[PDB]
Amino acid sequence: MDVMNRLILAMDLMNRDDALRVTGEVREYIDTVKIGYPLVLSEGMDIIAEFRKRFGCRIIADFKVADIPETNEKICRATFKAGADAIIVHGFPGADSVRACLNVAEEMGREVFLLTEMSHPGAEMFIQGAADEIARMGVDLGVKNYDGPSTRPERLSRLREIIGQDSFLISPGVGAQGGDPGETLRFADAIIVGRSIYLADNPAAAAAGIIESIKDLL
Amino acid sequence: VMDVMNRLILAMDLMNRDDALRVTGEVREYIDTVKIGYPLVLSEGMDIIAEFRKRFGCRIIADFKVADIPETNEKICRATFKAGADAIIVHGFPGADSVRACLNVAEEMGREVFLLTEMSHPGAEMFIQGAADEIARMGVDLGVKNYDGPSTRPERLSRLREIIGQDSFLISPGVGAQGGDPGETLRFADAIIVGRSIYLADNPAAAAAGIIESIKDLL
Ligand SMILES: O=c1cc(O)n([C@@H]2O[C@H](COP(=O)(O)O)[C@@H](O)[C@H]2O)c(=O)[nH]1
Ligand SMILES: O=c1cc(O)n([C@@H]2O[C@H](COP(=O)(O)O)[C@@H](O)[C@H]2O)c(=O)[nH]1
Repeated sequence: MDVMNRLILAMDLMNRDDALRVTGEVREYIDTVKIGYPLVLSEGMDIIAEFRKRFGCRIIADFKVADIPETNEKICRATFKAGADAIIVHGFPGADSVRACLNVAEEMGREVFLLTEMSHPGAEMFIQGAADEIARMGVDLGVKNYDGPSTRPERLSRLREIIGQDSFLISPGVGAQGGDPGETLRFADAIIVGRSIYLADNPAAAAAGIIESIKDLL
Repeated sequence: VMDVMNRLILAMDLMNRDDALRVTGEVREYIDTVKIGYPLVLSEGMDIIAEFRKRFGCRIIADFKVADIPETNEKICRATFKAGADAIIVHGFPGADSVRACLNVAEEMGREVFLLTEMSHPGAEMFIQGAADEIARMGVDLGVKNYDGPSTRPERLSRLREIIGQDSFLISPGVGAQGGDPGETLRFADAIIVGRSIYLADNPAAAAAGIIESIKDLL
């Protein structure tokens, strides 16, 4: 997956007008947008096609899929029908739940990203202790795309170690949550940035600035 | 606690508005509480909640298995309650701050949170099972009053009931299609959740009536 400027926009505004305007303002800097439930539950799944029509960006559906296999399959089908290129799935519910998502993705020509450790403080309670095992489970299942935390670079490095250099790794928690763009890109293929861009006075200048700070990383 | 008619909640996971409305309408005399999840919402929009309230006046539990960071959890809960959901189902495994975020929105908006502590499928044994007692205890410490736990593992469901106490409200899926028994589950749960056994039946009303007949002495 070739992500322009190694930068994925987390578009978590909850108003169609604002989301479209802000994404338009930063379009020259990105070609990959992560759309999650804040926007989808506010404006509907049709917003995905709207983004493809307006921006011709790739779309990652950040739906944190975390149900039983039967329901996961249905969620993946609905999501890919809406035009998402990829979907983010939790590993904590186990291998069968992940495999259900991999099956649908294969059937519809899409990608699954496995979320192995999360970036927020609460992740330390239960997820962190399972995270290495979840990553190994991903490897066992043939997962090639992973998602891990900018806010703990040593944990992100470990994730990279487990999955190897051939796997693709994206990482949220940059900016607002305290993660550093350049340090994160030591390990991740691409950084995910939400509030630092979409809540900025000037989103375009915010994106431009981030990219300036990592310019020697590409 | 919510007064669930016949201790039976419909898991409406059909993905077509026409079929979902037909089936729900057919069992309305037996069930006043409907669990709507992402299969239906991602297919038909959040306005499906509005349509169910307009058509049936049923209580709506939004089964969104909320499992994000606190800031995103807050946004999801706000959007969900804005749409008319009475309650939302939240994962505990992302930790206390993520759960608290949902509780805070529910409190502000006058709605309810159900904490999912453990799951019914085989994969739940890998990571969730080992954390479940602590996730449940965390819920109690946070003041969670409503819980969601698996019918397919009676011993686990019993332990969850112990942890949360008799005053807490507990709903339980995995009845029917996944092998859980209605009566046995209601030893511990306040209400059972049933999806496929009802919504894939040739006569969903007869399927619901049959389940209720089997637990008649427990009503
Ligand atoms: O561990 C994780 C996994 C996520 O998907 N996310 C998501 O990544 C984005 C982070 O956005 P922000 O840059 O505003 O903090 C949000 O959409 C959040 O839901 C995260 O923050 N931490
Ligand atoms: O542990 C759990 C938690 C759930 O929410 N569920 C949900 O409960 C319902 C079970 O439906 P069914 O009766 O068709 O097996 C589905 O909506 C599923 O997503 C579950 O099966 N197991």
